[PDB]
Amino acid sequence: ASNFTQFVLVDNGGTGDVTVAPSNFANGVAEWISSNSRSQAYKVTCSVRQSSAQNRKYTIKVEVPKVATQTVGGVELPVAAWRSYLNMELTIPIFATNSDCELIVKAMQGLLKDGNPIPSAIAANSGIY
Amino acid sequence: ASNFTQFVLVDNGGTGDVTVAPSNFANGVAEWISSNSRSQAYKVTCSVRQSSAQNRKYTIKVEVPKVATQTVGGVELPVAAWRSYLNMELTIPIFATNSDCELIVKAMQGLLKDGNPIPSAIAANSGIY
Amino acid sequence: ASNFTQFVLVDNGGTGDVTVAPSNFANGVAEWISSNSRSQAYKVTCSVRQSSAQNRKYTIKVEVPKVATQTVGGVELPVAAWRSYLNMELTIPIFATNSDCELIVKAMQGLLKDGNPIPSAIAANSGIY
Amino acid sequence: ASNFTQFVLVDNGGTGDVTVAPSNFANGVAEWISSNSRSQAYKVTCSVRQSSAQNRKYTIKVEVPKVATQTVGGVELPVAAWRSYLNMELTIPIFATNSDCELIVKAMQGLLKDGNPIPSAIAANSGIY
Amino acid sequence: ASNFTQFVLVDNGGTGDVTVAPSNFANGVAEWISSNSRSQAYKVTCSVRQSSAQNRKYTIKVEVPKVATQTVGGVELPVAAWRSYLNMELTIPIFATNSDCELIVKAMQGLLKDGNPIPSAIAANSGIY
Amino acid sequence: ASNFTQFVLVDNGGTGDVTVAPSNFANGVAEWISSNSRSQAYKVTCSVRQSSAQNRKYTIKVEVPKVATQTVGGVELPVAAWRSYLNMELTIPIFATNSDCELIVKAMQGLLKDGNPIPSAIAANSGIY
RNA sequence: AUGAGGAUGACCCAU
RNA sequence: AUGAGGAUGACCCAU
RNA sequence: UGAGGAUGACCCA
RNA sequence: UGAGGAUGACCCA
Repeated sequence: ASNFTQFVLVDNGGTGDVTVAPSNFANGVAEWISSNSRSQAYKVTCSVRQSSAQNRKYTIKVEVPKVATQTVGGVELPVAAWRSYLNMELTIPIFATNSDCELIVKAMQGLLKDGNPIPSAIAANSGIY
Repeated sequence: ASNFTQFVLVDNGGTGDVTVAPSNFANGVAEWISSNSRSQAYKVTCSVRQSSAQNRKYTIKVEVPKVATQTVGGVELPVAAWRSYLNMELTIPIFATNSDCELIVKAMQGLLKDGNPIPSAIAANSGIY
Repeated sequence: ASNFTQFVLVDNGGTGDVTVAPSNFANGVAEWISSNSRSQAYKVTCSVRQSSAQNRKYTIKVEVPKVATQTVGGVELPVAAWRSYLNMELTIPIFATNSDCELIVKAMQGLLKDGNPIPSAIAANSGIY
Repeated sequence: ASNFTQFVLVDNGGTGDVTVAPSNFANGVAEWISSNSRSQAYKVTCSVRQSSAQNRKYTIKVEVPKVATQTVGGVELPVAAWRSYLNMELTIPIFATNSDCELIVKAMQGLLKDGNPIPSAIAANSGIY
Repeated sequence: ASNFTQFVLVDNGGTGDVTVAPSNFANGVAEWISSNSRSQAYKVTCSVRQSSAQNRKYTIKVEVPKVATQTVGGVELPVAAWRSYLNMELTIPIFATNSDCELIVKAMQGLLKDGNPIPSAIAANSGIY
Repeated sequence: ASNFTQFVLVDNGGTGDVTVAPSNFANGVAEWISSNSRSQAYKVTCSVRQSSAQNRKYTIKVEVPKVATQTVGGVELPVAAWRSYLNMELTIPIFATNSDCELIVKAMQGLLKDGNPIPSAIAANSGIY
């Protein structure tokens, strides 16, 4: 089941959706980027490895561009001022079955669901209170 | 207001749903745990820090346990066979507006949506190909 | 949600009630103080820590002041003639479920219920006999 | 007259109530134990001493056991899987009158009354937040 | 009386008012920010501590954005050129009663009232003369 | 003009109003005191300095006294039981226009307005919760 | 320069 | 600060 | 650990 | 004294 296909990263109900597509596969690290310059693109990378004898580990990185007052195709410096970096590390014991793993995916989905604490804090430039 | 509220971490259609509640805010680290013995509980922690002069960093951690009943010293104890750990760090520039942050939240949601590449690989115990 | 709120420490019918309110939550130590002169105020502090691999430990402290006025050089100040110090430590293994914890709390409330041995000895400047 | 009597430590309606009864009063230390196996019993001890010239100090201790059966070599014994330990010290100046003492007792009962911050945190395996 | 609620920081008679709302409570330090990027937001933080045996101390910090020629949602450097920092430290002796403290609040209100020397000097980019 | 004028520091409706007047400008520090013995007077000081190449810093200090009559050496002297100290530093960039500065003054006024969070906490001898 | 550093208060301390 | 560094998990390691 | 003291988030064996 | 540990009337600084 080849899963290295393009998908919708940011969904705005069909209109203004951000699609990210396969762009690199060097070293088993899969990469997806949006149709932009690499300085203003949405980037996603993913890889898996046996971190130790007892665990496997997925490393997922996401890069999101600052859009407000952005100049499409322009040179915007400093780079650090225009990009956000998401860095995810998922450690799963080798005993985890397919079912166990489905549960783990759901926990991640639940964590970021709309209206829940964490995503609400992030979207409002806040912390917890 | 107050975003420090309980929420559903694992959704199984209102039955066997893993719901998590606020349990501690000591040292600026917001904590949530499920109704279980501290040894078998799901745990979620969050904290925001001004990592740099121009950055803010969210550090989020989730612990998914595999519940079991061990028999140490010929006695039964509620324990965890093993634990899966999710570790994410999100660095956001201070110049990001609320709408810029909403864009990051949506990207994270789209990333883990059912059927998309990454959650599919994780749930099937495989890599991206 | 939040339990770091104001509450009635001493209940005297509805009036003369001593209420203690949040004042500080620095370094994992929550603190409650009663209104007016800090010098004549009631104080309550609380904290929890993983005392060891299997134990979590609560450290609770209460201070009951003896309100008085100090005159010196014809200058009077609101002070506490003296203070009574309550100091308790509660150790709970990580295997304790919410039910086990509820039982522990009932034990503490029973220990101090009116008419029982200990609260009666204390209330009468006495010991056991 | 005597306050070294039996009393209800844990109140569960009228049945399932945990009663603790006198067992020993050696060396100024009063001790109460619940019926049946000493190994699975609840324990409460109390003592008072002149800690200094101006202070008298009460030292109270409670033990809540986790009842369980231990099997070894096919030989089972009634034991406590683990124990929760309550430990409190109350210091009271010799100037405190019976009224002052009654106030101190109300403070302790208020601190642990249902719904209040501390008994709620404990009952839920939580801290303050 | 939960006082950690939103309030109007800059009042322009209903039209164009700047409201600041709860955004963080890490370490007992309360934080309020306006609905902006954190680089252009109005920020307010407050905390209290026992500075010494004789005093308590409120530390209040306010950050005000430079608005003239501002680009909403834009990246404006250097940060020091676009922000003003207010740093307040209020030391109150433990003997101060609620009344004493009300007087202290009034002194602060009087200090900054319209038409008075200090606020007039500040609003006109002047000193005293 | 000349903004160095007397003003009402504490307003109690034209009766018992603490009014403060110009008393010294030595060393670039504007001083105001109330009509009292220098030992029992309210004191307000202000000074502006070009703290940096691109900053100006206002340093404001207010002293609220608790008046009393001490009897040193068997003689009566007008003195202060204790003093409360307000210490504020305001750093404003040189690029701030007059309208930018008016915005800072309004923020400080809104901050201390009756009924708002901070002045409420201070007047009640509590923290923010 | 920075400190939710301290003060008796136009001073002191740490970096 | 950086690591498709590790973990028993608000900790540890390398640079 | 302490039926160790305390001017109580400190101190002693 | 200790928001020091405990197999809780013991033990550590």
